[PDB]
Amino acid sequence: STIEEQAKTFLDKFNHEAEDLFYQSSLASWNYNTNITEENVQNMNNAGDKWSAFLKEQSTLAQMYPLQEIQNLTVKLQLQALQQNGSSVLSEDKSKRLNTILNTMSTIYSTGKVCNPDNPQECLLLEPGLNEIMANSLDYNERLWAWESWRSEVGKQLRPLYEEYVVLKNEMARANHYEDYGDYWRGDYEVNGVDGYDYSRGQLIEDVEHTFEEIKPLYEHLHAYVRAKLMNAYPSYISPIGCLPAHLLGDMWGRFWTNLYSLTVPFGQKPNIDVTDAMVDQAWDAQRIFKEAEKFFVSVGLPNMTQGFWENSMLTDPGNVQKAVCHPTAWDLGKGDFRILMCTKVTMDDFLTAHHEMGHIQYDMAYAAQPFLLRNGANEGFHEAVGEIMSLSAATPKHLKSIGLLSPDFQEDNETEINFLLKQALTIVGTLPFTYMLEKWRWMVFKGEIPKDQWMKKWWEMKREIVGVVEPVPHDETYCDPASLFHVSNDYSFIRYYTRTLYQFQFQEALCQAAKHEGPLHKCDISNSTEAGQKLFNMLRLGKSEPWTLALENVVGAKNMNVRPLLNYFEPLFTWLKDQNKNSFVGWSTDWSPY
Amino acid sequence: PNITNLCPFDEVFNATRFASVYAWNRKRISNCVADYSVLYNLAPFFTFKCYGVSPTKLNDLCFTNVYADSFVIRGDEVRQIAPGQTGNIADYNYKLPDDFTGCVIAWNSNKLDSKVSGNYNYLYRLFRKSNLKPFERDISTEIYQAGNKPCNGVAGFNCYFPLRSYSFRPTYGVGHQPYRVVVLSFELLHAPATVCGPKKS
Ligand SMILES: *[C@@H]1O[C@H](CO)[C@@H](O)[C@H](O)[C@H]1NC(C)=O
Ligand SMILES: *[C@@H]1O[C@H](CO)[C@@H](O)[C@H](O)[C@H]1NC(C)=O
Ligand SMILES: *[C@@H]1O[C@H](CO)[C@@H](O)[C@H](O)[C@H]1NC(C)=O
Ligand SMILES: *[C@@H]1O[C@H](CO)[C@@H](O)[C@H](O)[C@H]1NC(C)=O
Ligand SMILES: *[C@@H]1O[C@H](CO)[C@@H](O)[C@H](O)[C@H]1NC(C)=O
Ligand SMILES: *[C@@H]1O[C@H](CO)[C@@H](O)[C@H](O)[C@H]1NC(C)=O
Ligand SMILES: *[C@@H]1O[C@H](CO)[C@@H](O)[C@H](O)[C@H]1NC(C)=O
Repeated sequence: STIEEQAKTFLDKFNHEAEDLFYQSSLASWNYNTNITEENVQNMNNAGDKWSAFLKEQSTLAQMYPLQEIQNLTVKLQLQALQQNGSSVLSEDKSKRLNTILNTMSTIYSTGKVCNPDNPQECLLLEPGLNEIMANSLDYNERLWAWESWRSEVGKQLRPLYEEYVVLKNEMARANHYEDYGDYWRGDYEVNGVDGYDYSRGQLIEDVEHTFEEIKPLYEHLHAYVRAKLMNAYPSYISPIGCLPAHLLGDMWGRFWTNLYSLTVPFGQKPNIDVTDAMVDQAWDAQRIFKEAEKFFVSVGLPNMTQGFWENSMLTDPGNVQKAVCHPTAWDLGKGDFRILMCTKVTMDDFLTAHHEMGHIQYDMAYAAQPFLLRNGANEGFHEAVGEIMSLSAATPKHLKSIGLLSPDFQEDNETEINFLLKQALTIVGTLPFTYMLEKWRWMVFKGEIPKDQWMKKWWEMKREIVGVVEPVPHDETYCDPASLFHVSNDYSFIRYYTRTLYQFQFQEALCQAAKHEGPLHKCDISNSTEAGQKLFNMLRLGKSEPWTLALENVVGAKNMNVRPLLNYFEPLFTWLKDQNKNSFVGWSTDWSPY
Repeated sequence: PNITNLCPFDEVFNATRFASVYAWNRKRISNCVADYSVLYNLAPFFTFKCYGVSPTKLNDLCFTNVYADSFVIRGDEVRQIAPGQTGNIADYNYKLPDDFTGCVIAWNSNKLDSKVSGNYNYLYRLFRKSNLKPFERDISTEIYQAGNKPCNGVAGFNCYFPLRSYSFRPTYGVGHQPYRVVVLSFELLHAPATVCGPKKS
């Protein structure tokens, strides 16, 4: 009779018809992704179309219930998730132009071919070739040529596209009762209506600043060490007092530093912990690798895999006749169906990725009791964070000695711990300032703090000021150097990696104090500990029904983002970097003295 | 003496098609010999939850009438065919009394009741104005009014069709696979009880 019961019945109808127009969509996307054939293409297109039209009409019928008279928090949360307009609030012409713009950004990025001048008989694409020339080459001018040519072409072919894109997205966000499109993206962390756990859209940036102020010293030491090792790589071109040249970061954009392990090794005489030879000598196939990951997850106390998981998942590349996407992906199809699409090779990296994707599957499995619109992570960082903690725990030497991959006569001295921690720092701490810089630049360009004709001068200064990386040559506003990244060009939020990175080490500390680990954090294993598994599953079972602050207080006993776990993880690497940075100069100058 | 005239449990258990849970089939069983030892000794019949009578002594106690209610539900709602539970099945489709004298039998039928396209021949009622009386069957298709304006038979705003469909597929989890459920209810009346088990020589 009241409005709330009307909302509950409407939400029940919506939840049923949707668990079904999704499992039909997810089954068709799965059949396309494991079998690339044109009938699978049209099946995925018709099901995606019927799913987008279903959510369009259900949001149209869902916006007839005002929210101010609903007191139950779960129904209010489901109706707030359902009533989001998306792109439907605009006129049809502007929405169609926006979808055309997004499609042509996707086609420009996917089919962007950049090659050598005067050799046009074939040319080289980004994903096959530019990644290889950025990750493998040691030539300064070759990387400079590839960097400047790709950035020049993509910037000249994307700058007016982004010029119209920012205006259309700003109009969409201001039509959606948001301040800007940056406010729309920060609205994912917004918590309203819960006393004590209230979180605003505006606080997150200063929270990020409060974390980054303590991030900045550790990264500085790593930067100095990398600079010293780059002094070994490049004698005269990089200045000791200045910032790093931009095309020397081992990737196309500088997002990851993991390609510098050969150049920046702490102790090259010590061997690595690569266990591929032990797997290939004993013929460890992928099925028993996933059985071993399941044994780890039942060792920690989480429920084991379903029978349909083992029946329906494709854990091996099928062959030449059937083409499939090689990207490792965990699929939650709904109706209790969980699969992993992964073309496994017999390596340690695929072993860690299998642990990561089974952590993803366990996270998807735990919130299956929630209603359909609450079946997600509490924020966008948690879902990847709970997989990265499994990738952390499976990589420890103790776990590899437990399961027979590592010999019992292996000596774990401090030097291999230092070089493992430096590899993890090049993977993890290196990407944090680039991510915070890119997201804060995008937030100011959506807010209008940055003027339209001052983008590149501001952006490079940010890269100078935050990341400590200087451009090779000055770039004017004919270029769009941000737009060369996959996520910004295809309308993806980027702060999820920063929040995932912090939540990863927060969760690692919470589980290692749950499991009573008496040493440093990087040598900790959560295996054979039931209380830590129960403490984790208390958070995994909530899903999106509770605020993420309450889930964080449930895990780590804190209600706010903390950087102390991250610096506590890298503490011996921090002391080592303080020891060997005595001769070098910590910090940078904003002058263009390197180049 | 020499026994014959077995009760027709093969037409109930080994039927090709079961009814929906909203229109659950009721078969009366009378004046025959009821061998319950077959049902206990079949391993595919996983769940043999018997209430109000022990399964070991089912073969000796004789009853007046046996009611076999047969339907198909999902895996997660098998536990709702029991006294004192609540949910969509207990409130709106099939309600058991608290003083229930009889056993329930449920088994997985994913190989029979699931199709790759999906099975839509099985329906359950999702919305009813009032909770059901025990052993009441409601086959009405009247439009459910959740709001204030009259529906007038048109499924528009705040007017929903009360019957949805279980889209059984052979690729669903154990909680969504089709489970065939047969509920045997044993009743005693002032009449001479003529449904009894066999006697040993
Ligand atoms: C993949 O698709 C092709 C073409 O439709 C088909 O012949 C083949 O059987 C499919 N593979 C599987 C495993 O279904
Ligand atoms: C909100 O409604 C659900 C029914 O789906 C109920 O279980 C829950 O207790 C309600 N919340 C409150 C605070 O009463
Ligand atoms: C969605 O857009 C419609 C059309 O402008 C508007 O009436 C409605 O209030 C919007 N809903 C939300 C939640 O912004
Ligand atoms: C999972 O574990 C349970 C007991 O803990 C067992 O009955 C079941 O068969 C296991 N499932 C698989 C696929 O091994
Ligand atoms: C490792 O430990 C030894 C002995 O405790 C010490 O001499 C050496 O300096 C340490 N090295 C590092 C990198 O911690
Ligand atoms: C965890 O338990 C299993 C089985 O009891 C055992 O084989 C394994 O070694 C244990 N893990 C550790 C780290 O001791
Ligand atoms: C049904 O078929 C099975 C097949 O093994 C048989 O054993 C059984 O006697 C038949 N009848 C009943 C009532 O189960």
